Amino acid sequence: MADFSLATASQRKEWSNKAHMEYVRRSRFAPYIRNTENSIFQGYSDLEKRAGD
Amino acid sequence: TLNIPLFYKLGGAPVTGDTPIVGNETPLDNYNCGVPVALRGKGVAITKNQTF
Amino acid sequence: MPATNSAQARLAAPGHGFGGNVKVSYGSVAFTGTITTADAATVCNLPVGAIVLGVTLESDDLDTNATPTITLNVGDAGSATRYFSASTVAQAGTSSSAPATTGLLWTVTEGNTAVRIAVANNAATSADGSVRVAVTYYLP
Amino acid sequence: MPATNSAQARLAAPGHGFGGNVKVSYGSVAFTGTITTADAATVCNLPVGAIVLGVTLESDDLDTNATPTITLNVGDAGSATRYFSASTVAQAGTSSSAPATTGLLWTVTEGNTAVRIAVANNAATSADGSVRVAVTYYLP
Repeated sequence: MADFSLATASQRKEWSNKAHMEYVRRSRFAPYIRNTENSIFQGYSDLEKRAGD
Repeated sequence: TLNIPLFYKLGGAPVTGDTPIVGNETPLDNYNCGVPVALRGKGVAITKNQTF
Repeated sequence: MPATNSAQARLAAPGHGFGGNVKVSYGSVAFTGTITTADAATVCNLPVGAIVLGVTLESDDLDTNATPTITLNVGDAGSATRYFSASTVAQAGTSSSAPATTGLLWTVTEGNTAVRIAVANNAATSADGSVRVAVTYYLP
Repeated sequence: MPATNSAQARLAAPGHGFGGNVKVSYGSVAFTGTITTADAATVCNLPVGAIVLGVTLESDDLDTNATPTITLNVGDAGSATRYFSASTVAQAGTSSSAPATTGLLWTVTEGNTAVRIAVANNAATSADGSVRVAVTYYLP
């Protein structure tokens, strides 16, 4: 063209602020981890109290 | 970085006698200059073995 | 060595808009009866400040003889033979559609703004037909 | 059989308005003094994105000899003989107004936007005159 002809290295760009993450697929063992006695994977909060190894 | 533009002057021949102002085109010249930017610094330490 | 740049030597340079994107003028004069050398007619009319690019002359068969002899001139009031001189495209044996070769790039003056067709040589046997002229030019 | 429709194969199609209703560029370079092969001058200048339609070259009588030998080249900075090669319309015996026959429908590149006239052969006896060039083209 021969109108106002802007340069190739003078053309603007733009960078976005919103970023994407990668999917993780949380857990398939999550409904089965409880602290009661009739659970498959049983937890113990006895060392969350006073002390121990 | 930071890019700065420039426009030149105008160049051709005055369209003598008969010629249009729609036939015979010009471009307008245009250029760029980009300045890159960097971090830099300096520091000084002071002990206590050399201070009392 | 003294061949400098033109009288044009400093400016920018034309494109899209209302300038002199080149133009036409078209006429279709109709000849009838007998055809002698006392014929003259305007087909089109031109500006004052304009330069011609090219003239196209297409006609029919006007002299249907075994030896055709009809002959046309295209010009204006100043020069009667300015664009075409002894055209012979109206003959029934040759071909039509001859482009102009003389006096192309020149500025029209005052009193020369009407294109005439004058008959140069008598027709041996006059037929009925028409002659078309298209003149291309532009303006500053 | 594999001759398909063109790279054009899908769209509508232009008319009245601001497009590339075809255009001109005209220059009148004036030669004077003695005429050697060290002559070069711009007559007009072209766009970047444009395709040429035709170049018309009309000149005066520049070499008034019994055997004329002046010879012109019309081109640009890339090819010195792109439009006309060995024109010989400036001779005082032959006719002027020769249309271009080589390199018509081609897109102008960058750095090729100025039409030069260079003298190819020396003039046997230099006269004073001028040379006119009209270049038709259009834009997308």
